[PDB]
Amino acid sequence: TQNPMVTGTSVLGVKFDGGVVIAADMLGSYGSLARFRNISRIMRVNDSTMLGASGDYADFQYLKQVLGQMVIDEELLGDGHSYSPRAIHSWLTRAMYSRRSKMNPLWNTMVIGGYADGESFLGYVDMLGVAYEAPSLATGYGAYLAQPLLREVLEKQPVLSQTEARELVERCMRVLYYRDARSYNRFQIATVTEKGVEIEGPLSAQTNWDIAHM
Amino acid sequence: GYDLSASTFSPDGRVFQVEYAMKAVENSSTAIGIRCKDGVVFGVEKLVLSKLYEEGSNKRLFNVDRHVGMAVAGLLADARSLADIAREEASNFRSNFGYNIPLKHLADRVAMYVHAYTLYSAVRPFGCSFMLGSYSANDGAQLYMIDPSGVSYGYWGCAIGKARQAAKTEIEKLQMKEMTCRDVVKEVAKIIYIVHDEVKDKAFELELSWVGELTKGRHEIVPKDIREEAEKYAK
Amino acid sequence: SYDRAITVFSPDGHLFQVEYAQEAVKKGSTAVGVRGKDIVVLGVEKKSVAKLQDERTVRKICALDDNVCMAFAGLTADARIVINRARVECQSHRLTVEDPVTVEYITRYIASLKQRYTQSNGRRPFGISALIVGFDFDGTPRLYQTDPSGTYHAWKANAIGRGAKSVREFLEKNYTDDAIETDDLTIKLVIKALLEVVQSGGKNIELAVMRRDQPLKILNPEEIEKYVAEIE
Amino acid sequence: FSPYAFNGGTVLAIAGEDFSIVASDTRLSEGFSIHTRDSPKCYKLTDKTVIGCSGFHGDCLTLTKIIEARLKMYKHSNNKAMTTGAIAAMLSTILYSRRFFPYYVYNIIGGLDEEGKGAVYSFDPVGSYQRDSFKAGGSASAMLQPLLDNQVGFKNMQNVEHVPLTLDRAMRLVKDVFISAAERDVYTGDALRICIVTKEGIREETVPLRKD
Amino acid sequence: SRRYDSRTTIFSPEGRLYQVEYAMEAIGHAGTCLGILANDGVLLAAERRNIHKLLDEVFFSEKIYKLNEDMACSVAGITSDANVLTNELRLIAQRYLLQYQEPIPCEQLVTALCDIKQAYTQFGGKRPFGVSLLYIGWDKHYGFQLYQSDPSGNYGGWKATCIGNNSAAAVSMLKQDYKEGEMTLKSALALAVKVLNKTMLSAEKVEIATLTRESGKTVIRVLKQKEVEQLIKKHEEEE
Amino acid sequence: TTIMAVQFNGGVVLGADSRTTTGSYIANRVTDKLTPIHDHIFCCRSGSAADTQAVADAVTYQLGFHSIELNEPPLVHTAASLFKEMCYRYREDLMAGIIIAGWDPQEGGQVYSVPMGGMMVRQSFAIGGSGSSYIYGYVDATYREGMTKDECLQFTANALALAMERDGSSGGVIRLAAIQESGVERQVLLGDQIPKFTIATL
Amino acid sequence: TTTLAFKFLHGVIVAADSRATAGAYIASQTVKKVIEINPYLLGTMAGGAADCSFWERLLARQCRIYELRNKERISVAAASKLLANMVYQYKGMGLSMGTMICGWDKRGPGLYYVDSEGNRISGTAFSVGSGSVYAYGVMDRGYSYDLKVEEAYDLARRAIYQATYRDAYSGGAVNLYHVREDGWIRVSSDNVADLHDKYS
Amino acid sequence: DRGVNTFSPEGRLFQVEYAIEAIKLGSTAIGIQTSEGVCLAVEKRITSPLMEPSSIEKIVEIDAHIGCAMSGLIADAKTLIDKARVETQNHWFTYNETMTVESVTQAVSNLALQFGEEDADPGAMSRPFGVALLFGGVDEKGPQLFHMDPSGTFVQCDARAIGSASEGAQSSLQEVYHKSMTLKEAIKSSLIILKQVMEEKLNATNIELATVQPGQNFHMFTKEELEEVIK
Amino acid sequence: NQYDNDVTVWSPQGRIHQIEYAMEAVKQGSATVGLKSKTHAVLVALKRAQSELAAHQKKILHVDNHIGISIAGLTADARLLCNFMRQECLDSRFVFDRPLPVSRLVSLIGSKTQIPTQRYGRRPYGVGLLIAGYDDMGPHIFQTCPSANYFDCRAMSIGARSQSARTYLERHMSEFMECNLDELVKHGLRALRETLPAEQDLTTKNVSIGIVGKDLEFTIYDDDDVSPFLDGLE
Repeated sequence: TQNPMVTGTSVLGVKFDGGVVIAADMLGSYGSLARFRNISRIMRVNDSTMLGASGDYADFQYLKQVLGQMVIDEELLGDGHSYSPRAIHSWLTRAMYSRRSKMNPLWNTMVIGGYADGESFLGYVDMLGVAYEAPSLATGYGAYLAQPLLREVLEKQPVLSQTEARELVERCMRVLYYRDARSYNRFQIATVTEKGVEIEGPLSAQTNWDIAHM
Repeated sequence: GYDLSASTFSPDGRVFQVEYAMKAVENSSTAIGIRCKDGVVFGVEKLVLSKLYEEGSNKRLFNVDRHVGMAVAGLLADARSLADIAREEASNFRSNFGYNIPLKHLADRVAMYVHAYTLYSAVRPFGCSFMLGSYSANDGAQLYMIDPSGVSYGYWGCAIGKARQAAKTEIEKLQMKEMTCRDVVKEVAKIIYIVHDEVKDKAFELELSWVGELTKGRHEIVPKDIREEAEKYAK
Repeated sequence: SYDRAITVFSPDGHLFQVEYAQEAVKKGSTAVGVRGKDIVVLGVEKKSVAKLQDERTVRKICALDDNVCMAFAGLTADARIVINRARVECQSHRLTVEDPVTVEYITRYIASLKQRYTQSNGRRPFGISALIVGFDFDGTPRLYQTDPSGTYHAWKANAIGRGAKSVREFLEKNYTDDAIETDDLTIKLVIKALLEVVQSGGKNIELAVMRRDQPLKILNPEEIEKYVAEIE
Repeated sequence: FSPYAFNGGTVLAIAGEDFSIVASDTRLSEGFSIHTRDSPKCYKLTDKTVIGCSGFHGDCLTLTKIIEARLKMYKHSNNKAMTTGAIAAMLSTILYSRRFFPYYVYNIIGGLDEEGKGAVYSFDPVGSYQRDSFKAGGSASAMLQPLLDNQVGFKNMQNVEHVPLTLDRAMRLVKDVFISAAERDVYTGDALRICIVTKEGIREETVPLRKD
Repeated sequence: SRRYDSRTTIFSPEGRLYQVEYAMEAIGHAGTCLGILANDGVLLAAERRNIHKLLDEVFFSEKIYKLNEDMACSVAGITSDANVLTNELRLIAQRYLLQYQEPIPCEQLVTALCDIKQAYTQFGGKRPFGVSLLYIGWDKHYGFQLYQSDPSGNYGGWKATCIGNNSAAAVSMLKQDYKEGEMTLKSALALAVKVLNKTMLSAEKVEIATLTRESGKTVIRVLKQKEVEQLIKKHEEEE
Repeated sequence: TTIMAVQFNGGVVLGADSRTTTGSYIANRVTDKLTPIHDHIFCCRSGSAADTQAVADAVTYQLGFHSIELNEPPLVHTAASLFKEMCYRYREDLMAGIIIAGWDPQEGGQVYSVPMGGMMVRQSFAIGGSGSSYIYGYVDATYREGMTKDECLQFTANALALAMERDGSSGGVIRLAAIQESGVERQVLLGDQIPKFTIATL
Repeated sequence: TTTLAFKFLHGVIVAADSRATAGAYIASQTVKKVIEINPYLLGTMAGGAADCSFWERLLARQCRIYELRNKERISVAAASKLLANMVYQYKGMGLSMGTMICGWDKRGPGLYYVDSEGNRISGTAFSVGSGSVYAYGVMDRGYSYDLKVEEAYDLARRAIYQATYRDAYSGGAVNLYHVREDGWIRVSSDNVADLHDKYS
Repeated sequence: DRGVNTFSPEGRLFQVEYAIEAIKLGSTAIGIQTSEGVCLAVEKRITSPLMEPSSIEKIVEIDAHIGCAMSGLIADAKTLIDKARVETQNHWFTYNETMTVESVTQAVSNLALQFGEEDADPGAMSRPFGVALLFGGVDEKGPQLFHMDPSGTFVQCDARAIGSASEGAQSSLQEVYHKSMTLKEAIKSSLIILKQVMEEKLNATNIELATVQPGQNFHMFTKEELEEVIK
Repeated sequence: NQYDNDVTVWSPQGRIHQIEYAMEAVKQGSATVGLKSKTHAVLVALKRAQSELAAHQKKILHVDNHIGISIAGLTADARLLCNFMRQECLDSRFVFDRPLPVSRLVSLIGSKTQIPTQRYGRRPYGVGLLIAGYDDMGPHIFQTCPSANYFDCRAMSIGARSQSARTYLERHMSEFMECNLDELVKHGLRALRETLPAEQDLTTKNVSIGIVGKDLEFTIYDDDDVSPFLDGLE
């Protein structure tokens, strides 16, 4: 679309020892007003893949239904060949770029988290078709407020455990609530390991307002 | 020369080109479908025409959708193309209306697409019959069968192919209405073994598929254990 | 649209349609062509010599451009279509390239079209043979001949139509370097070849000429009657 | 809606007597933020051809995939691998195909020619290209070029031996100019990936640069 | 599809197009259409086939059609096919006048329609038009003219010509009665009456149109019942 | 324009205003913004009057043809899916915010909100139109779960009335509708029936 | 860019600079602004690097195909017309290319100027580029039709050298060509810095 | 009656088979590949003495390094020849290099079976080309001689003869041919064989000859050159 | 007679003569053998040279890095299908950045080859294919034909007089899974020898070999490279 209507904010994503964790608040904004407060911005592509999206929510639903039908078509053949996280990330990049070349982009910034063949995958795909992989991602306002914290922790501790990554992601959500005006205090947390995809929440962060008095 | 085209009626009001396509379905191996109290069971007597073929090659059972199964008989090339057509209808339906396509509507859509190839001389009628089976929590168990002309009816027990007239009799005996998918598997496995010709035909493999409450409304091939457990009881 | 293959191969490797199109050319009027030193002559035998017919509207010798002219044999309606296409191609060649087309260039284009109708769906081959004659920029007399199949050849003297076999034979033992010495012997040669096939030779023989750096001229009833008496 | 984005980056190419070097930084940025500090801009085409792409990363990825597919198609119909000169010629026509909605990429192809000599082809967004001894493209292209003209081509130098450029010496220069480019260009940093192309395959190196 | 196709546009063993040849046999049974060119005009004389007591007159002409300001034509053969061709002729003349802002020359109009008839005998897989036409008109290049086309797309200019039923006997009677260069409209009309009487005559059984020039203006008009009747009586005096 | 839909046990409760304005002039003061898609499926309309009328017409044509082929009562979610498809496909041209609401035997009373972009979200209650901005805080503090059919009718009328008094594009009369397994219960609240709220005076 | 071409009594003299510029930064100082269409045909480039390069290469392909079909070389008038018809289809689209088609055909030495605007004129002395105004002055002031071959080289060389001295977007080296009856020949390639010490 | 894409009971397309019978009526063309280059020769079959021998062209230059001799229906060959010429010119434009002899032949072999009535537009072949081709050029693998026929099947050969007397010429090529022949020896043997399967007394204007050496470009022997080889 | 001209004309026996007429082309072509192991898939074609001076025509083509094929029947048709196979393989690598599963590509060929057999005027592709690939499910051997039906086999052989090659494969199709590379390539060469007449034998001028394994990209062996595998047979 040319003008995004209902949009979601930043999406956090971090890789840990044996999986990837993705978090995103459940709020769809219409300008500066929080219209829909209970929508999911994270989806489960398949057993090893999960996707998070920020930006136009209507464009995310279209992509979610297209991707979903691709997985069903692939599972209908039953030939032992399933889409890997990198293949889903590749397909998305081509789809995002194709739409941007026709001057009718899908106003979305996606985060792809997966786990295949003992390797965790974390991909990023923006609306222009700019794609890359990293140990920790953050879209929208997360790049300026959450990325700095996530990067600082991955510089001393490149390999994190499930508990470390999960609690580090909750510290980022707390900061996002404090400084992002388009965010909500109710988020979801999806984790992908060898057992599959697990979507948790609706969770809340614990805020402190001791500075109001001082 | 009344039987050279599908857009030509014969003197006694018959479309011979459509009847010739049903003759090709009678040369195929027998495929049977049985709808029990909570699902449908498919069973084809896959004839292995070579020892060089891999166990599982030329399967006559497909997955048109997650909740829909398809047993075919006749031209494999034609049947595969019809399976693709059925996969599209089901896929398109979900994109448009937002939910799984009812089996009756899928049968209708595909049967009408099959009927379109029996009107002109520009094309030829499909030479393969197929059964569609699916299970839903609200819809229940459904089993349809579409022939070369485009006619599709609902069934309780069905058979198509070489010995479909002999396999039908051995299906009426069973009380599928009050039966169950787990018990029907063996019944269907035994029926396919009785009607299989061992004096004229060669060797064959048993293809079994089922959808129902036990598989949570999802169509899938009968597990090796169960498949071999029913294969021994039918022997 | 009609897309049925009209021209196809036969058991012994023959294109029947093309051979049937060549049979129509044999039933057509005879048209001879002679290439001289500084002159080109095109003679055609007017089969129908009706006195109530306007002779200017049934001419067989046309003009494709200022330096190229042509005669045909066979279906008259097909020839017109071909001639009009060749005329349009000549102006197209004068547009893109800043010079007149050569005699072989337009012969190659007419032959290319004929061949296309023998390998296309929903269309039969042209039933005519052309005798393209003209001059190039250097002033060289050219004489080409195309047929229904689409094959063209450059000749020195050629005849097409009903009495082409006879004329050709007669031309073979008459066309020399001394027989086309001037601009009158070449004209007497074309008239001689036409006179041994055309019934009541004389008033049933139209013939045009073309000299270097000169438009096309069509001898009339009197001019051609002097050449027919000269022979005797 | 703007379909372009400046992701920074800088590719460097150097041709030698029997080698070719294609180096670049690995930082990918947008606006004033850093996307990833590990994004090489060098792509191995054949076994003696390496391409460097800088500019709009979205176009860099697509162009890189198109080229790869074209190399496979050419090998299928001609039964042989594409030469550096042929790839440069083919790339020129690919860039001119989108003349009215061009790729925002600065390409540089560095490989070996048919005689085994180092060949470097610099490109322009719409397809204009030419063979050179050395070339620099990207955000720090105007910072490195002058130094190469001086240190490699000996421009503005009087009594100088004009000694042939060797692999060893070329390696030093590449690392040195990128170290200087990381101090002044804000788009260049993190790491430096060097791709050496000789007659014995392609070798890859990695040097750490400034992180800020 | 390839079994029902009758192949109308293909050559035959002897190099002749059968469909065209069969369409010319249909024109040989139609009403006689004759044309005679004079020094001060040109006329058309067609024998009316629509003869019945219950047949209304309604139209201004049944076989003669006005193409444009200076041209008229006479059709022969399939009347329904002639309706398609006459309408195309008028559209061709109107198109030429919208491009050059001048009347279209007689030969250019006939050539445009002959190119359409030629196209139906070469490709398309359709039957040809079974209609022969006779064109009479005046232009500033060749003055009075008389043309005649056929189903194959062939066409020629004549001084006097006849098409349709018994057109062979008329042509032979026209050669021994026509005077090249010395023919007047009045004398041309007399010749037409002597040709229609031989290949047959009442005044309701014929239709006569003349095309003359008056004050730098073409005038086409169909001779009236009385106008023709007198002509018929004057030929009886010489018989 | 102010539209609202709330759901309860039996089915749903739809309500809207009736003002159609062009700038500062009221073209129609008794407009019916509640359109019936099927027997138990209605839709509130907001945004562009010609856009929403064309979209509602198309959906109604498709849903009825689909319901005849299936030989079954259409699901509310299917009607929402058809609105969503059209509103997303032509999101650049159309300017419509549709609320779809109805009752079906498989899911009971459902309310689907389909806003301008073309997304589709199920809610327990929804509000749209230009006048919905003034009543966000009231429907948040006043709505409770477990409301009855009669309580939803009062709650909807109260909210629409509060919005009509503050919005210049809302006014007229209130048109309510109750959809259940039985059928539809349409009702209008004219002048004095419209819930009143005192104005702070000094 | 500065390209010039003039036809005297001994064929056509073609000279050009070698500077490419991307804004205010000098992209290159060794770019080839002369295209060898064939043994007897030359083409100059000015304006859009990618534009000139691409359409001149397309022109060369057409010329080669033309010679195979008619078994004869294309004339200078026909070649320039092909290039004029080619770029006329994208008129107003933004194409930027000013080229000089030179050669020797049946009508002797031919020099044509063709641009993206739609112009296609034949002449005896042309100059294209941003430094073309400066070249004109020097060229015209010393141009003669009876000029000797050596004198013609010095004139063309000097004309280009003076244009690079005044025009900021011109410089590098002067590449000179000479079109004759036997075909074109690469005369010389002198750097502008070396010409500066010779002319002073 | 049948369609143009009708298979026969054996397994061969009738149309293609009939087009192969039309290639056995044309004049004989001979191709010989050596290490010094490829040599092509072909009889002109002049019907009448009034016709100009130079007007007949059975050997054409596809490119500077590729030549081509044909046989069968000459009018059909022109359509294929032009495609080959454009193909090599496109290759040069896109890759700045010449096209190989094998690549050219393959590109021209793709049009062989591109015919059919139904499911096709106006500009489609109704039948197959009734002509055999002999491509002989010089690339990176040195001299090469490929042979293409009406079925779209192309191969590589050291010495191949096409035409009405190909059967007879083939035997003579197998007898007088080794893998060490010189270009001059190839030419001599070519004329000899061509001189035995002819009806007319092979002179300098009765035949055509062309060679493609690694050094020089495609060259067509002149009258004098042909007359000095006949000695 | 009246039921063997078009592909859209069902005969009274429930057969389509035209489709069976296209299967006769596959049997008129040169034999080709395709067998696999637990880690490798090979193809051995017997390039035939009609003329004594002509070069043996290629039988093994390249499709992708993990897929190779061996044609039999119509050459033009084989190039037609090969170009389509290459296209599909290139599409998968471009969009999903990964190799197209052999089974998926085979289904695509089946779909494309079926369309022609049901339309009026069109004809079936008269070529038999022997696809040899290696994906995530190990090595594969697929056999396609003119009737648009494809089979997954452990070992296959098509072409003229390939019944003897087929019969030989059945006798040794029990030690192929454990068979090593050279041993696996000897079995294919041995099976291909059966088709050939007693007089002539398998030289290096009439034998082509395509191999594809786990860490081995689809490679082809012409004349000089065929020696190594050849030398060792009895």
